[PDB]
Amino acid sequence: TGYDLSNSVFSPDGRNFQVEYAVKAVENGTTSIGIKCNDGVVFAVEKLITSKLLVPQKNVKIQVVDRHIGCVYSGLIPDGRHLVNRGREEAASFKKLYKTPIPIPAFADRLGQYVQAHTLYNSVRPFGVSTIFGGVDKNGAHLYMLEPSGSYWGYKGAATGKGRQSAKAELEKLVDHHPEGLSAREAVKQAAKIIYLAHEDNKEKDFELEISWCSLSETNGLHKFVKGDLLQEAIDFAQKEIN
Amino acid sequence: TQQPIVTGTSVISMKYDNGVIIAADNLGSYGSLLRFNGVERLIPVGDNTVVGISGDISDMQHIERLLKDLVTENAYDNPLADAEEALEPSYIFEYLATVMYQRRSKMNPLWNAIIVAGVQSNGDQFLRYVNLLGVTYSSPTLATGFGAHMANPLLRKVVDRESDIPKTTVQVAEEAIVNAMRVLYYRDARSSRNFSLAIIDKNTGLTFKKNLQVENMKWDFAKDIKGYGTQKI
Repeated sequence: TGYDLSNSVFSPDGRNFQVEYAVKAVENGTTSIGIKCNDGVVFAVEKLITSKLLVPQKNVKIQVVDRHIGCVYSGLIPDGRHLVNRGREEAASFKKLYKTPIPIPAFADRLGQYVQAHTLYNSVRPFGVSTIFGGVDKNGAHLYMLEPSGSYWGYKGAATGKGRQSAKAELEKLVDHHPEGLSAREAVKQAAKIIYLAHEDNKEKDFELEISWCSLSETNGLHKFVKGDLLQEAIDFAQKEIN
Repeated sequence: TQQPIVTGTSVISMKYDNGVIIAADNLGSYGSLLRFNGVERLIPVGDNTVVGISGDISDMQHIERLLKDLVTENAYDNPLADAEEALEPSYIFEYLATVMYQRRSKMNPLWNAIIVAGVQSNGDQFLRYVNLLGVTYSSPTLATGFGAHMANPLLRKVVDRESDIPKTTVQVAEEAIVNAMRVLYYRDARSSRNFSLAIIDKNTGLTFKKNLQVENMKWDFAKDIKGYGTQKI
């Protein structure tokens, strides 16, 4: 063997073991999710409070791309940042040539092709993050999740990291119980809840919650962070539900 | 090496006690042809800065895209993007000045004259000029093109040195600006009647007025003027 020592080598079953090893780094990361809603998308993430000494609210992890796209990811944080920097260059170049802001499906393939390119050669390592991202364009809201292999699809809701299973089950209930749709303000609340539920699988250290959203009606189709009254209102709705 | 095709004429501006005013007409000339009539040459950046541009319009449109990409870029990984880490007028200016001088130094200029007007975060008025050579300067009043020749003398009667700024109100300043725009319409063959005006005040923020018009024009004395010397009828 030794098929697993070098990126881009097919094993005899037809697998790239280095990508599968990158997936292990993703599973070891904190939980993050996205919920697609009526006219928008909501992103949230668990930030482990390592120590008293972290400044609350001041280690932001959700990232904006252009003005209409949010990205969150689990795994190696720097890899996620590198991927978002590339996403930003891709969005700028699309807008520069075509004038309109980059459509979300278009943006999803730019990230996909770039991540897939890092499975083509033994001189690079695959990305150690799964990335949940999306926003609003001329065709509505879109949510996407993208793996170290470069695999991505459109999602009704999505989750990754240590609590991906608990979150997935929780997301599935919402999809079954709301076939007409979930509102943006509703989806923010559910997001808080699921991050709290999913924090079960990671309960050594307690955590700080972070949410963001794009909604045609609630944020004018722009990406904004949920802070202040709306954040606390959703923290409380989550607290209520674990008790 | 370049020649301006579609151009915009003067941009005029002055400081007053609480802020800055800046104005520019809505015309895009094509030589002597008054080709385009709804052209906005004042471009706001955030809620604290207006960038006024004369000269080549294709380059103006390029500068708009630079500025709107600057806003986008500044918001990236910046939780204080609409607060302590919002773009200052001075940041926007230095960036444009840097670009203008680099482009002149590569012998491929952006064929423009630019005035950046706004209020800093500490309430200070900002007014600075940069052009295609990358020359920069500040003054209580600033104007480009014919504006430098005909507006500055009028606006200097109101604010002639730094100490006249606290003594000047937004009503006085706007009046002086609006009058200067009329004079330029009388005397500049590449001006238009229609213009935009913007006030950036430390208390009231940014007010941006569109579709203003030069009014109260004296033309009546024209009926008495006959011939070019000796002709009586």
